[PDB]
Amino acid sequence: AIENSTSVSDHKVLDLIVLLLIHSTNSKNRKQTEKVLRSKIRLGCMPEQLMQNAFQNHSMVIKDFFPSILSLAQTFLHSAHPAVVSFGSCMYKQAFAVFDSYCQQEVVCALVTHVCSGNETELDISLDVLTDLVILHPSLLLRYATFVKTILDSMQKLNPCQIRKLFYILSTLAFSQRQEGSYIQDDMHMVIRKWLSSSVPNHKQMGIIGAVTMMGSVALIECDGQLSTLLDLVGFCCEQTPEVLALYYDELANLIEKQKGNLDLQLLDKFGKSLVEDFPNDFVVDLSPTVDGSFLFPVKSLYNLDEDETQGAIAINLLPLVSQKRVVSPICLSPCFRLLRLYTGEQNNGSLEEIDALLGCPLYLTDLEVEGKLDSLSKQEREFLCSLLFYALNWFREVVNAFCQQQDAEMKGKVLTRLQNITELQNVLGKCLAATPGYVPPPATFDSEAPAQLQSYRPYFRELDLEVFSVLHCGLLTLGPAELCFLLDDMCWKLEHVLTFSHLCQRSPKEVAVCVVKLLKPLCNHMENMHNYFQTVIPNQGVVDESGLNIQEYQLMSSCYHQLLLAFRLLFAWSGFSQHENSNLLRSALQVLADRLKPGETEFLPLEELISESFQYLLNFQASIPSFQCAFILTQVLMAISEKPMTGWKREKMASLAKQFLCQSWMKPGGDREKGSHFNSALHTLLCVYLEHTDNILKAIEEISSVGVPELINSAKDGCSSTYPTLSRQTFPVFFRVMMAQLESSVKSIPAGKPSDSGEVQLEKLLKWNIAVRNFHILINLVKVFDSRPVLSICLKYGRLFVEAFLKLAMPLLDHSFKKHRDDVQSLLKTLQLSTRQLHHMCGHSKIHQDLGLTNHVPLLKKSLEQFVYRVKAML
Amino acid sequence: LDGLLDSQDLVKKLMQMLSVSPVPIQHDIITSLPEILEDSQQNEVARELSCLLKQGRRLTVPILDALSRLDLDAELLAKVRQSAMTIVPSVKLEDLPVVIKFILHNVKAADAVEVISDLRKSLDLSSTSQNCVKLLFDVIKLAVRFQKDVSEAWIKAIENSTSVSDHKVLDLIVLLLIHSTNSKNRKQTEKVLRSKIRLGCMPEQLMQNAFQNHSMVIKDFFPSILSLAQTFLHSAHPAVVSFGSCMYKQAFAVFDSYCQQEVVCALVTHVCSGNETELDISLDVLTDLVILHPSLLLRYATFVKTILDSMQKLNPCQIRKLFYILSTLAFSQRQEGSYIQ
Repeated sequence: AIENSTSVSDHKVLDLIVLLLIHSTNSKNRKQTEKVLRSKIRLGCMPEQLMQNAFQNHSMVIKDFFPSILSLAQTFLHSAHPAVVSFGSCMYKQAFAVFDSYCQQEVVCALVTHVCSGNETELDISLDVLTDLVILHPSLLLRYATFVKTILDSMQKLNPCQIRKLFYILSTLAFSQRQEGSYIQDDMHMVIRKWLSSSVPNHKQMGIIGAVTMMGSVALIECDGQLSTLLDLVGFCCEQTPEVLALYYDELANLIEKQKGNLDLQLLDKFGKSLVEDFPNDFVVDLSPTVDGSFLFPVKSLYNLDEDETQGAIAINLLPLVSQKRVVSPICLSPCFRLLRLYTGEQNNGSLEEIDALLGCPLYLTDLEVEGKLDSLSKQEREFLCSLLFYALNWFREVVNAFCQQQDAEMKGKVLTRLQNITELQNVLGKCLAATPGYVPPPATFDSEAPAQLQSYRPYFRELDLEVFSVLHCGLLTLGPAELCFLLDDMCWKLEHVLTFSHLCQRSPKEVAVCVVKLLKPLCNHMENMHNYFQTVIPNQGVVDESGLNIQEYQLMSSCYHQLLLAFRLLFAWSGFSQHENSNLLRSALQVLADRLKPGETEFLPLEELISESFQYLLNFQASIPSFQCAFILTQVLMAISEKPMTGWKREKMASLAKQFLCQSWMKPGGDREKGSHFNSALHTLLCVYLEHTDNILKAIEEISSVGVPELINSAKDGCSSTYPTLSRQTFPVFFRVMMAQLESSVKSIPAGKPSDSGEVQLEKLLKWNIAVRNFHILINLVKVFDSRPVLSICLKYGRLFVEAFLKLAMPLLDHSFKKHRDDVQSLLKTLQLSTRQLHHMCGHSKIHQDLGLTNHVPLLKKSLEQFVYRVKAML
Repeated sequence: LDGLLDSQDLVKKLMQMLSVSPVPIQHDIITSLPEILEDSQQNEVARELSCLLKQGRRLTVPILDALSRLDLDAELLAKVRQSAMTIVPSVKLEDLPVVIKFILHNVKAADAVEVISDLRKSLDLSSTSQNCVKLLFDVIKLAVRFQKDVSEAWIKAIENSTSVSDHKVLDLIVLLLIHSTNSKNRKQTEKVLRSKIRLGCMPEQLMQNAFQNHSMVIKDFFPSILSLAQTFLHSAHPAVVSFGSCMYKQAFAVFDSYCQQEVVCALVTHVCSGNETELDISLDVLTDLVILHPSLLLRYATFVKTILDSMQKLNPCQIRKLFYILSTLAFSQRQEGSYIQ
């Protein structure tokens, strides 16, 4: 009787207390207790604010509920369905807060054992101990002296990006305890000195991550002396040749990026001035860069000095270090440029004329020709010559694009010109990489991050996620189709991991949302309105019909709109905004309502901004002519904006979903564009059209069936979602057959006993469902004579489900046998009985290629239905 | 990365030369003194001290020294641990957890069912058990509970024991520890515990020692395993029911007031719903009233009074024991008791 409450569930803390009580005491009740509690967490009504009311108002009453229900539930509530995991995390985060010392030690050890074994949980754990370190800092180091230290002895288990959070933990405890803390972690990362030396193929990586992390905790003496000695080994591994110098560079860059307002100039200047100033004198001290010198393997001795020309000197200009090259780009290049651009932004502070301090790289960009980086014409392998030189080129230019993004209206254009030249360089580079047999994997898929290949050419893609780069370049035209393509692809491939890559995941997903959906809503909506204009023109449809002059511009202007709508989904379609802290949901929604639809509804109350913005979005949808690979997202976005289908306008949404399934951008102008993208797109849009269609799925599914009748004759009309000559592989069928078995299982309260004709109108509904089952099963054999590869295997599960639903509903055949009106109960129960039998005899001869064994195994299952029909015929 | 190549060898030679004055001073320094060469990191002192290890003071050195070890000196780490397994009866409670931690980290992720087996077999030389020894080995096994792979290893290697099981107080505690901590590893924990109760070798005298002389270590495992097993050990096979009765007939005796109130309520709910259990419960509260009489009426003022309101359920001969309970608490308290009943 705690489940059937919906008015007190948000105010009955005294329901949570009792639920923990019953779980703590009653042993056999506990598995049902967890179930009712979980199902009350989902479907709202049980927020983490109720749990704070329990912990922080009734602590002494709930203190008895602990290592039984409380810790065990909280561990057991880290499974899935992330409405409940922000509850399970609040249980650990408040049990540490209000309880006593044994309970604090036990929650700490619960988190630690939880991170020392676990696959998806370790994220929630590491963010949890992170919240514990940032929130209750002196109260955690007591419960840490061997407990949080432990997981370092299992860092090899899993920490791709969790290692930076883990050493954030250990460092924050080290710096918040002058009496004991700092020596502990300095000993940890010092034992990592032998690790830094050679203790594995790894453990030097982890060495410098830990070293810079403990080294930035000193940035906000005896600690200075302990620091410098364990820094000299970092310098030595840096002085050792490889990329382990570049990782030291990258780590110092990440430290400046993460803590910006703190970390005064003198401390970091003492840290790096010998690492910054190693760039503009790695090779560029010359005078006339038009000469080649040797520029070893000189393919670009004949064409040096690529196009920037916005400088007053040319010494080597990024060429000569790139000559011999074989660099991991700490050599006056990308990982070193990331520290140059950040020490230039912290030292010579203000960062405004400090971008103007480095008005080129070191006040130089490049010159006025095409090429200008030399690593071929002696490297006889066609791949490792330019496909490792142009990777460094693109990483260079997009470090320059991710670096200089301030409001310098002379540098803003050049940065847009830099993104443009990066697009053309990326095109030539991708052409060279494709023409390369294999690829230069090393500085594409192994360097530039560990120190569209997309994985390791990491800084070559607006850091592959850099949220401030899209702020400028997408807020710029608030200028280029293929530039909008690349910047939007970065936006989407970052919003995937972040909001549902070690420099985006250095911000919490709410902060990535606040900087993406909030502070970049209008810059994206304006380009979406411009694309809506270019679709009511012939820029998206001209190269199919009329404007056959830029064929390869329509594709890019389509992919831009597609990535824009996937951005519109992934910003809204995820938990990254739509949880109980929903003020940001309003700040994100009001900008969509007032985007072009009457900006006077700013202070409009909740559930009206959603209903307003949905009208403008659905008004846009009628021109979504991108060949509807994005219309499968133009429904997935709008469905994700509104809460559930309960809106009256959602009926027009579903009625427009049928218009889309009839259209798919008006019969999907490609003849092969339906193959593999649409093989999931149509199969998910059909689930929307059949999840709601004028509230009558039975008339709807029958309309699709009698539409599939026309799918045989001449193979295409009345719905292009399944109008391919091979029936679009009958994926509309596989969805329609999952729909009928759902409709039959749905009609269970329709047969309400056998009281009256109200209980007898359900017989007509089960009869119409059997009529639709017969119509589908009749075309099942007719289309199976065309083809039955997976269609047969789908029809087997369909027959197994529909007959099981008929057995579930046979209670209204035998109980409603006198309500079947025995003077007319022959044809009444005869319809379903003869239909199921004729279909089951039609259900045999396909799935039988098992050495003549399954020719009647389907009839062997059908004998159960025939026996039930015999019992019902004797019953009626 | 300075290669002081002969500055570990002459150092160790002169350190094994003079006397016992700077023994620990020259000893502890050799971790960062042999740290010059990456090849001499895990291989130079891999045998230069693996045989010189005769006392306890050299233990921290090889732990940090075997830095790479090619996953083979870790076998030699368990081997030098087997060498120190004899020093475990020779160190004499000086570096007990300081030694056992070296062995317990040595088999980290691989098969360790023989590692824990050799550990408990060496524990026959140290822990019936010594006075500090319970918390001593607990300061290693509790702190090794985290890895979640030597938990199940010690479970699957606690069954194959038949020589130490009667003196396995320090292997009684581990079953309660694994059950209280490891959630999915709890149903197998009850199974191995039950099957060790049956077939002898686990008497109520073991639980009595593990509750009386060694209690602050097990008092942490009360709110789960101990009460949640004793309620679940009242099912059948009455070799184990005289064990589950000792579990919460001794929990009332040594634990703190919350545990006493919770055992009394466990018995009271147990007799307020139960078919054959109610006999064991009623004799159990009977034992509590005859044994700890003034310590039960405090935990009784509404708790033992309750079952009068369900006497209609079942008490053919239990009603006489029930009113024996209530009458004994009545007559054992002149201040409040007699008025109550």
